[PDB]
Amino acid sequence: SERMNWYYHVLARRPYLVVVSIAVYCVACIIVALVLNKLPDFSDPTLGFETRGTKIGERLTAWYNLLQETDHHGALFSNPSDLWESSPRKEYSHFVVQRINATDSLFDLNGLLAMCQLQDQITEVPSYRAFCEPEMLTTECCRPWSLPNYAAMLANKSSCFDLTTEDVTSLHTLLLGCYEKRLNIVFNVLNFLTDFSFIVYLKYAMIFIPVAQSNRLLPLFHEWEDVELINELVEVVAMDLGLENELFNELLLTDVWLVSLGGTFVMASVWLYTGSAFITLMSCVAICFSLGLAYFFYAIVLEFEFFPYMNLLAVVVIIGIGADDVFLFLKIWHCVLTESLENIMALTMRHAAASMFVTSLTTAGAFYASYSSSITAIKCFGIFAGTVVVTNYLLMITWLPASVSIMERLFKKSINRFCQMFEECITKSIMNYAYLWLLIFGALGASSAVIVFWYPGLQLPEKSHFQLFVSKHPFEVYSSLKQQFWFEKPYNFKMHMHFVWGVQAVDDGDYTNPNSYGHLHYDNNFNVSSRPAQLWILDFCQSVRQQPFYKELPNCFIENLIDYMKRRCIPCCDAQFPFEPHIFEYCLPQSISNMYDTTFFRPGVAGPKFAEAFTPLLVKALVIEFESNVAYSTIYANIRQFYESVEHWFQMQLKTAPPELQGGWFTSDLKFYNVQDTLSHDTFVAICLAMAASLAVLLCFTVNILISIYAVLTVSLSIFNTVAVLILLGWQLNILESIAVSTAIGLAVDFSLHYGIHYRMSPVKERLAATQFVLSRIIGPTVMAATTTGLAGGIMMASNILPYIQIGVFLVVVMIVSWFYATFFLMSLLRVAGPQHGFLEL
Ligand SMILES: CC(C)CCC[C@@H](C)[C@H]1CC[C@H]2[C@@H]3CC=C4C[C@@H](OC(=O)CCC(=O)O)CC[C@]4(C)[C@H]3CC[C@]12C
Ligand SMILES: CC(C)CCC[C@@H](C)[C@H]1CC[C@H]2[C@@H]3CC=C4C[C@@H](OC(=O)CCC(=O)O)CC[C@]4(C)[C@H]3CC[C@]12C
Ligand SMILES: CC(C)CCC[C@@H](C)[C@H]1CC[C@H]2[C@@H]3CC=C4C[C@@H](OC(=O)CCC(=O)O)CC[C@]4(C)[C@H]3CC[C@]12C
Ligand SMILES: CC(C)CCC[C@@H](C)[C@H]1CC[C@H]2[C@@H]3CC=C4C[C@@H](OC(=O)CCC(=O)O)CC[C@]4(C)[C@H]3CC[C@]12C
Ligand SMILES: CC(C)CCC[C@@H](C)[C@H]1CC[C@H]2[C@@H]3CC=C4C[C@@H](OC(=O)CCC(=O)O)CC[C@]4(C)[C@H]3CC[C@]12C
Ligand SMILES: CC(C)CCC[C@@H](C)[C@H]1CC[C@H]2[C@@H]3CC=C4C[C@@H](OC(=O)CCC(=O)O)CC[C@]4(C)[C@H]3CC[C@]12C
Ligand SMILES: CC(C)CCC[C@@H](C)[C@H]1CC[C@H]2[C@@H]3CC=C4C[C@@H](OC(=O)CCC(=O)O)CC[C@]4(C)[C@H]3CC[C@]12C
Ligand SMILES: CC(C)CCC[C@@H](C)[C@H]1CC[C@H]2[C@@H]3CC=C4C[C@@H](OC(=O)CCC(=O)O)CC[C@]4(C)[C@H]3CC[C@]12C
Ligand SMILES: CC(C)CCC[C@@H](C)[C@H]1CC[C@H]2[C@@H]3CC=C4C[C@@H](OC(=O)CCC(=O)O)CC[C@]4(C)[C@H]3CC[C@]12C
Ligand SMILES: *[C@@H]1O[C@H](CO)[C@@H](O[C@@H]2O[C@H](CO)[C@@H](O)[C@H](O)[C@H]2NC(C)=O)[C@H](O)[C@H]1NC(C)=O
Ligand SMILES: *[C@@H]1O[C@H](CO)[C@@H](O)[C@H](O)[C@H]1NC(C)=O
Repeated sequence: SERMNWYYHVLARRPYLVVVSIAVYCVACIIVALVLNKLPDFSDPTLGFETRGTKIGERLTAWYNLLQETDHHGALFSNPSDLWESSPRKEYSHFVVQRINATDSLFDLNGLLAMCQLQDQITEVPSYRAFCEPEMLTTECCRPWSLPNYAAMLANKSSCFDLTTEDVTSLHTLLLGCYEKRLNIVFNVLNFLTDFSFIVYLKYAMIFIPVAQSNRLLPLFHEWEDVELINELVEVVAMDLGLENELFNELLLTDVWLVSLGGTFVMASVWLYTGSAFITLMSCVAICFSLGLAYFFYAIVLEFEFFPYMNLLAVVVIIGIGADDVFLFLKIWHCVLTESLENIMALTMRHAAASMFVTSLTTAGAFYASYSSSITAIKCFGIFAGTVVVTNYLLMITWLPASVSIMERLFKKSINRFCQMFEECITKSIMNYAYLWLLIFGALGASSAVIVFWYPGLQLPEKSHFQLFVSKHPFEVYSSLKQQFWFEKPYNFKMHMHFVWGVQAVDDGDYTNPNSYGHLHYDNNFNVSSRPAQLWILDFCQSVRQQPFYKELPNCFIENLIDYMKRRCIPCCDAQFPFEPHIFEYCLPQSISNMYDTTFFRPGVAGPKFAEAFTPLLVKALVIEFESNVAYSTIYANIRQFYESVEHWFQMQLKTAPPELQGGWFTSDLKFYNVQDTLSHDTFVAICLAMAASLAVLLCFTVNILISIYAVLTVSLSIFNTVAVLILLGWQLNILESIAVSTAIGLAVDFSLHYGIHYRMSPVKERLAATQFVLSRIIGPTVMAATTTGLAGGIMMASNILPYIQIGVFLVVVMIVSWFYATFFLMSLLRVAGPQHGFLEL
């Protein structure tokens, strides 16, 4: 312990040196990272929710690169000839309206005058005059066509002068007369405006303005948010615009300013606890420098080219965690002052470094275990947050004690009395009433296990939408109110299976960014023209005709080629189905040419693919399409059954094939299903890794076995109760939720670690004295840490984005649950049956 004495002497005797050096280095790294790496573009929020590296992901990447290589460039070419030498539509912007006093049908006069007022309110907005999409060049901003407008249109007069009880009732008699006289397009248009349940009492109406859906009309959206259109009787409840991602970005960038408020509150907490402004200032600086160093190591050093939006969530975490190691430090420091600076620094560092290290290690280990996932955004988030935590810990060790020593170089009643009363009440409660808390929190643990595991588990998302905004946001309300209207159904597109042979199922790209798919490799053992290959391809088609999932051209080209052979002469003419391979390769491109030269020209993925090696071409690949009876569903079990069945049958069929064609693989629109499977598997893996990290850290630092078991129990019950609370709040499995379930461990184990470490650290080995010592020393820092984290999240609750709200719920829930379990369940366990006299000590 001689070298560490020198480090403590440096921190105590020359702190300005460490401060200046850290500041210079971190500011330089920030300068480099922000100047050299161009800034993150969140133009598309659903970027990196794909599972690169898996079987399905490999196949999908290969299939994508194939289409990327079909026609625009590359030796491949589908056709060898290319190788040789007014009424509305959905794209307009539309508002969905409902009536909210009487709450009767919208249709009658009062609703129509309300919609007149709505239209006059919308069109009075200034920017609308620029976006109006004027037509006819008559110096007119064209009017929005809706219910009252059409009611006036059937009449000769204009709108808002309806005289409805004779006029609107005539419009009613018109609609009841006809169903699907067709004056201009009134019936068809108006039956597309209103909902299914119009035949009387349309639950919802819709207003169409002459404005295309674009990314440009965001100030229009904000101007409409100013005047909320709720005037007396009607409510604009779902305004669809092609504006989800732009508003998502803008709201992220505003809600980080809102994160600044939680940062301010955490700084206020540090000021109240410590009693100086210098330490809170330098802790803010430490949080910022940790973020900067992490962004530098992420972008510049590690060359991670993709920065998700989820990485910003790490900021919301670290403002909670970064100040925590402050509260633990100065406490011990003040204790050492009660019982020059070099010795004090040595003692408080020997007492605090274990706990600080342990907390940051558990959090960073969970975050880095998130890198085990196949999804890319999870990998990026894991690496970023782990780097942020590790930077925060190094910043703690170096920059915090120097700031402490500088504070002492620089150098309340109600606060002390309140903290004393709080400590006294908590201590007396735990010591007197222990079995009560043990029973209560064990019951809650069992209930939460039943909730999280058996019946209402973390069910997968089945109507995904990759939701972004709050449920009571118009862009998200509209997605629920789509199906009620007519022009939202295309009936359903059946799924179409592809079988590909020429190319390998490999992803030779960087799995971290979604814009490096790599280069496809062609299988060189691939020979279609062989006679056994012809026989097997024919039997394959005719076998697909047998199987149940089949549903009924370019696909199964071999049939069209046999037809091209069947035609009598007057080379390719007057042949049979089994014929010579050079005749095959010479006549097949001619068959495709004559089939495309037909005026049908069915453009599809199906067919063979040729390359230059008339000149003799060679087939590098083919894809065989078949329409399947299964419809495109979002749920997991249907596509699981479909994919498993078809893959099993195909892999059984391939064994019949020669070794030439034994390189084929299956594909469909299996992106979301692949995500769904990998998400559960990777969540389990990340939970296992983080749990192992926490268990190891426990066994090393709180060397006793019983304390480790009690801590594992407390953490497991805390995570159970948290996940259960989230489920009852309406949480389903998703990327953020898998992340949060993996990181709840490393967030929650901190409190248990503090208590177990200080319990081992007690001089008196009796459980009673050890518990008193533990509580008296460490009750305050845990409280202020949990408070800072929960407060940082609970301000994010006041946001319109779902990620930030979800983090608010998660941080608040985890911190409160973990504190109440570790403080009452674990300490009661130690008070009643804790280890004394070194029982079960390593
Ligand atoms: C930049 C990041 C990696 C954080 C680490 C900070 C280092 C740059 C600090 C930590 C220990 C510091 C050293 C601790 C003490 C000394 C002894 C000192 O020697 C003297 O005796 C001059 C003063 C005198 O004699 O009064 C020269 C600087 C040096 C090596 C300091 C140089 C800078 C060091 C390596
Ligand atoms: C330590 C924690 C609190 C993270 C805070 C990081 C800040 C340095 C970032 C967060 C949001 C950023 C702002 C988000 C967007 C803009 C608009 C930008 O001007 C533009 O018109 C182009 C960008 C756009 O319009 O999206 C000028 C800087 C500014 C205010 C950025 C300034 C720096 C801010 C405050
Ligand atoms: C001050 C210390 C704690 C450093 C903290 C890092 C932040 C200053 C960085 C991290 C990610 C950066 C963002 C990643 C990039 C964007 C998008 C950009 O908006 C645009 O759409 C313009 C670019 C384009 O459209 O081409 C506005 C800045 C912003 C939010 C950057 C603002 C500053 C952020 C929050
Ligand atoms: C430094 C502190 C925070 C402790 C944590 C160390 C991490 C850097 C370790 C812990 C678990 C390690 C992971 C455990 C296993 C895997 C899977 C591996 O991918 C594979 O698919 C091949 C191995 C397999 O069969 O799983 C990639 C590395 C990775 C994530 C390891 C990367 C580094 C991790 C995140
Ligand atoms: C939220 C649920 C899961 C339990 C945790 C909430 C605590 C703030 C409560 C629970 C029981 C409360 C205790 C129940 C009764 C008393 C006796 C009381 O004794 C007195 O000296 C004055 C009043 C009296 O008891 O006569 C001191 C506070 C205390 C231990 C209370 C302190 C705060 C406790 C630990
Ligand atoms: C072991 C089991 C019984 C877990 C017990 C934990 C309780 C403290 C949780 C379980 C369900 C939670 C409730 C679930 C949902 C809500 C609604 C919430 O108000 C809202 O309007 C927002 C809800 C949303 O939008 O999802 C107020 C809190 C409350 C009652 C929560 C309060 C705390 C409750 C009772
Ligand atoms: C202490 C030992 C004896 C274990 C006791 C376990 C009970 C506390 C479990 C068993 C059946 C459970 C219930 C089974 C299922 C439901 C439905 C559930 O309703 C919902 O719709 C919430 C889901 C959502 O909104 O996402 C509310 C919880 C509840 C009654 C569970 C509450 C807790 C119960 C009573
Ligand atoms: C004891 C420690 C762990 C702190 C946790 C206390 C919670 C009960 C507090 C913390 C912040 C509070 C939140 C801060 C502000 C808001 C916004 C409020 O709704 C608004 O949108 C009004 C503000 C706006 O204009 O956006 C709903 C309650 C809520 C989430 C509060 C609910 C309760 C929260 C989560
Ligand atoms: C170990 C035992 C004592 C568990 C107790 C934990 C509570 C402090 C947690 C459980 C559920 C939490 C609540 C879950 C969510 C809500 C709703 C939130 O307001 C919202 O509108 C969010 C809903 C949305 O925007 O979608 C205000 C905070 C609150 C009551 C949270 C406050 C703190 C609660 C009551
Ligand atoms: C696929 O395999 C067949 C036989 O295994 C190859 O056919 C022969 O080689 C040349 C090709 O022009 C010709 O002599 C005959 O067509 C075949 N040889 C015989 C019958 O002895 C065929 O070339 C292979 N495909 C490719 C693209 O090379
Ligand atoms: C105007 O009124 C006449 C007489 O009822 C009717 O035939 C005509 O269709 C009306 N005009 C419009 C645009 O509906």
